[PDB]
Amino acid sequence: TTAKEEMERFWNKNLGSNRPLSPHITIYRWSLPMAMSICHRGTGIALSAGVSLFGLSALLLPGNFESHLELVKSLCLGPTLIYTAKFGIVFPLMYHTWNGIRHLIWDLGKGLTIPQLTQSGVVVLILTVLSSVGLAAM
Amino acid sequence: PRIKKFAIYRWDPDKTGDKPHMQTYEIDLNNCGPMVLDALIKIKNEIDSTLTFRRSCREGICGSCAMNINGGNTLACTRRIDTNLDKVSKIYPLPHMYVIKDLVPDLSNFYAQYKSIEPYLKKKDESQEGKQQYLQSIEEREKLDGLYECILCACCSTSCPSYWWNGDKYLGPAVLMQAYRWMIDSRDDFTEERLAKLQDPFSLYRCHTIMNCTGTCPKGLNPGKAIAEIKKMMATYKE
Amino acid sequence: STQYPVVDHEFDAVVVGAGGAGLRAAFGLSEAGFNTACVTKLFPTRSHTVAAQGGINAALGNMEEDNWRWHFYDTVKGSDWLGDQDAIHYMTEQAPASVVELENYGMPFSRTEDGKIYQRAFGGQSLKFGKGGQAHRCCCVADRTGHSLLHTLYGRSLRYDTSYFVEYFALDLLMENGECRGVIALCIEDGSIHRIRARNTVVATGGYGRTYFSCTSAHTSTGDGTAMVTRAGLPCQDLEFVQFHPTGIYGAGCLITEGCRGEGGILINSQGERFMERYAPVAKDLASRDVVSRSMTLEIREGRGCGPEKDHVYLQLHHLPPEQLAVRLPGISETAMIFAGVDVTKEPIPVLPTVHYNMGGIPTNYKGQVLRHVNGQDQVVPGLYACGEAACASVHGANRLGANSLLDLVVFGRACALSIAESCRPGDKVPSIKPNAGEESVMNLDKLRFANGTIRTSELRLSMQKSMQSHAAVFRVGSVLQEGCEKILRLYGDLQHLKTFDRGMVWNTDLVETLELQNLMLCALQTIYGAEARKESRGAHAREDFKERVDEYDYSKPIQGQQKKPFQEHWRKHTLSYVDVKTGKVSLEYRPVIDKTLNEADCATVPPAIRSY
Amino acid sequence: SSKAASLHWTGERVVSVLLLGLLPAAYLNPCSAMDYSLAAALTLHGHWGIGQVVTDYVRGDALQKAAKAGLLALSAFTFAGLCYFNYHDVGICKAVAMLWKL
Ligand SMILES: *Cc1cc2c(cc1C)nc1c(=O)[nH]c(=O)nc-1n2C[C@H](O)[C@H](O)[C@H](O)COP(=O)(O)OP(=O)(O)OC[C@H]1O[C@@H](n2cnc3c(N)ncnc32)[C@H](O)[C@@H]1O
Ligand code: HEM
Ligand SMILES: O=C(Nc1ccccc1)c1ccccc1O
Ligand code: SF4
Ligand code: F3S
Ligand code: FES
Repeated sequence: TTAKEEMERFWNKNLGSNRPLSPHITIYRWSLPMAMSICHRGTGIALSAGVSLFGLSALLLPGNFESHLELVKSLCLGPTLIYTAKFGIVFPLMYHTWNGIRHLIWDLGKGLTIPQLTQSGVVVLILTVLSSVGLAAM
Repeated sequence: PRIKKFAIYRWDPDKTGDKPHMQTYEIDLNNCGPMVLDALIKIKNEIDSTLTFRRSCREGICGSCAMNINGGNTLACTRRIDTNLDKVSKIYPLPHMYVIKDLVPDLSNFYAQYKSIEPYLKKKDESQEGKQQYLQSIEEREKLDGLYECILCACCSTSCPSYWWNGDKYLGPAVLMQAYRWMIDSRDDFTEERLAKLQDPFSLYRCHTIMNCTGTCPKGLNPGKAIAEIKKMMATYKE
Repeated sequence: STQYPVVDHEFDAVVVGAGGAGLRAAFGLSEAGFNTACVTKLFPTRSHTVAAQGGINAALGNMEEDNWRWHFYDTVKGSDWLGDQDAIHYMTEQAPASVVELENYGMPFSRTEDGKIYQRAFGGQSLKFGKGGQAHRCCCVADRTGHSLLHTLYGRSLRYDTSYFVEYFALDLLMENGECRGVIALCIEDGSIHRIRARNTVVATGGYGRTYFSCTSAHTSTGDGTAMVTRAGLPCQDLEFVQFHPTGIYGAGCLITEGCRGEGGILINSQGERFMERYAPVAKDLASRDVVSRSMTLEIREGRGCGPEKDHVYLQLHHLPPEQLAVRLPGISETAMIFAGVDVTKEPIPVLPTVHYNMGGIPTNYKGQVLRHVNGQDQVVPGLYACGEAACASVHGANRLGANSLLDLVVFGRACALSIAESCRPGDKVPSIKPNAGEESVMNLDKLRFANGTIRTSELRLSMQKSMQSHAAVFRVGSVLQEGCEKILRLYGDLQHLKTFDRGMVWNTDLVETLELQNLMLCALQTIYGAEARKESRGAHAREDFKERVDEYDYSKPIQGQQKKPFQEHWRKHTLSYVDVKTGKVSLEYRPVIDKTLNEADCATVPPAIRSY
Repeated sequence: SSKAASLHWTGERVVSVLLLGLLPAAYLNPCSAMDYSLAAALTLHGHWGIGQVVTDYVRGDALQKAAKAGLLALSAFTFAGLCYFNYHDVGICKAVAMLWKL
């Protein structure tokens, strides 16, 4: 019996059976390293949606960009609400960027101990807030 | 007198249309060993002999008792019970596995994946084997520390979300660390083709460095770091 | 019985056991072209041999210069002259070849200055036939040598088309007219029953450490092969010989390796004195396992215990350099912290003599063939082999030498395959078993599945384990042994009264542990009765009414004009044990030890002598 | 064997560092040339990113097919859209600049 055959017999057995899956997300303990990886996917997906919506609307929608800015100027009567737009835009970008560096450092083989994950993770978190508040006011 | 509560995942395949449920047991800790397995054995022996689980060494080297205690994958024989009585220990089978019965998961696929990397020494000329001990220097040997110790308890792989969603085609940290174990063993002559085996999008490349594996290994090993070290060899080996 | 699906399997050879011995025999058979099935109740890596720690003895001569004949001498001297010298010759000569074989397989042995296999000083061993001091021949993978031995063996076994029956609990031997035809097994995964038939069967199921209340062995060391042999009406051997390892942890009774002492670790009493200097002047705390552990048990009696209840003794390590402890013993460094809350680098480990190894087992050739006893003569059981701790080629005799069992495994696992490969051919006629054979095993299974009695499985196991612990301990006397005997016998009648709860098919552990209990009891009965009959002190078996080592001659003085004692007037012989499965009666016999080696010219017979370290 | 997955992985990290370099470079030097390279680096990295998400979650035969083609469409449309924006409008750099001093 080969390794490839053992896998086919594993799947043919268990799918055609009434065996339940043991719970996974429902039961598993949340850790900072873990929560931060999901965020990197989330921020990734969100930032792609941003770029794609911005690009497609440069093809599907009429009028120039400055024309569309005059449309944002019209709606608004709010001062700090513009900052909230800027903070909400820049927040996911900064997060993904910093944590991206952390990912690239990992790919080099460095910083892969559990204590280091907590440290590097916290430094990323603190760096996001600062550069997000930092950029929002420009 | 000192009662501690345990919430255990139960399922009996022999009962007509039984579905998975939790069951509570209560144990005086003054008549019990310090480890979780001690409790499991005690409730098995004294309260409910319908409780089914894998165990052998009670020492943390066989890897039989791997399960999910309080949201983390470890060895029951090695995790001591939280003496805090107000809390209730939640015992679960290893995540995203098919449950044969109670806390006993079907590890058949896991074992097969181990088989598919050829976990043994390979030489280009094996006609001289069994007569001369192969030479390996102290330093060449240190490279195997933190890799050979692996118990195959399956705690790590079974905690990797990539291994949940893609357990069929993704090998997982346990098996991956072992391929690395043989890659850097100086006595092995098949390093390049061992790396060439991982040349697809699923076998190695479903790792996205979630690092739950290293965080959960009952033996203190670092499978994710070994994975990272593979990814590097994969990009740098020529021909 | 029509309520059970019976699946028939056809093989050239069956190996029962996927331990070290099991595997080596298993794939050794397939490597020689045999269509082999390996039947195991655990996944092969889970087998006890992972627990192994100390190492694997071979006279490689990597530290100082060595000779396998010196290793020979040490083993027979260790065996207290109950060791069969023909088997000991074969083993100690093969030792290097077998170990090299493993290193070539991939075993990650610790390394030396030269880059060769690192060898360790260990309890019982010497150079120049006792004269030349301490020997360094324990090959090791740091602290975890058994773990690695088992993994590389399992790893290797994947290269051949051996048919593994993983998590299958073998019930009985398929016996027909004095010949073995295979095994009947319960598939744990779905409750089905499998008759696996073969021309040859290899019983390699390891020891029965779980007959006692405190032991280093696993929950699965339940002597399942021994019980199979007993129920076949075949004899067992030297079952009273139970090794108490000197250094088991005080708490859960986990093994702390003899390697600690071999590296320079010391045994201490409540006074601070290295007490093993008072019991053995020459070898000190590196003496025989029976000598050391009995010295410990004695120090406790005098009032020199160590705990708040004064019942144990300290293993001191904190005097060895920290870097040595890290490279040599990281695995006990872990479990001392985990189980006793002890930093080895600062404090000593609480240690205690606890049950460890079974030198007794299934009687065997140096070729690994199971022997029955007919008319005071040895006879080979056709198609039946046994190796490892389950067996008794008596390579160990009355006391096993440290780091010799992992050797035993690899050497005799190999031997079993060779004895088969060289006697018959693959594809030979596999003998057809009777239509309804192995019936009584199934009927036993069914009655144990619905057992509606008064005493529950766990409670009877405890009664047995505690009773063996107090009646067949390190020291044993006539009175206490006799009370132990009729006590174990009473608990055998109690098997009728056992209560079982789980009435399912899939993974009925409640049921299997009850099969395990029947198995353990048969091992217990034979151990305790054989023990009370033996009226001498030899090896691990020490009597306090008969402390004399009783041989054919008085071997203290010259051999000349001595009256040689008749066979049934001395105790330098193997204890053969039978139990009538029904009444639970133990009737015993004896066969001689083997003194002649395989070749006198290459390895001279070592006659009995004054035995102390 | 042909080392396709390892090259792909390397390529991913190479454009990651490229994109990391380009954000400071775009701020310090906002120009026509930086606009296009920011469009290429941006859409590519995002395409390969969504690639992985599809690979992980899209269980199926003809579904793995569609999702991959569907992404390829959306990506191509995205990169064109950006290039159009660079050519016939103020381009990414200046466009952000205006948005921010709002
Ligand atoms: C207990 C112990 C022993 C030990 C040691 C450390 C510990 C904690 N360290 C050693 C060392 O460093 N050097 C050395 O030479 N010996 C050491 N020992 C002793 C030695 O390891 C043991 O004697 C040896 O492990 C015995 O191995 P063996 O191959 O004979 O078998 P096993 O390891 O006990 O495994 C048993 C196998 O048989 C199968 N089995 C058992 N019963 C059944 C039934 N019912 N049906 C089907 N299969 C069965 C098990 O599944 C297992 O595979
Ligand atoms: C210059 C700053 C950026 C850096 C350094 C960076 C880096 C990375 C890295 C290294 C990964 C892979 C991480 C892993 O191994 O799992 C990743 C994922 C991803 N990135 Fe970025 N990125 C940046 C900006 C962006 C932007 C602007 C977008 C918007 C299109 C984006 C979209 C994505 C997406 C969709 C993923 C997929 C998440 C996944 O791999 O599961 N990134 N990024
Ligand atoms: O971080 C997760 N995934 C992931 C995938 C790719 C890159 C980064 C993170 C993750 C963590 C917990 C549960 C589900 C998930 O998908
Ligand atoms: S790396 Fe750790 S968790 Fe994974 S199989 Fe090995 S011991 Fe188990
Ligand atoms: S938990 Fe995971 S995805 Fe990789 S880093 Fe460990 S295997
Ligand atoms: S039972 Fe051996 S690891 Fe827990």
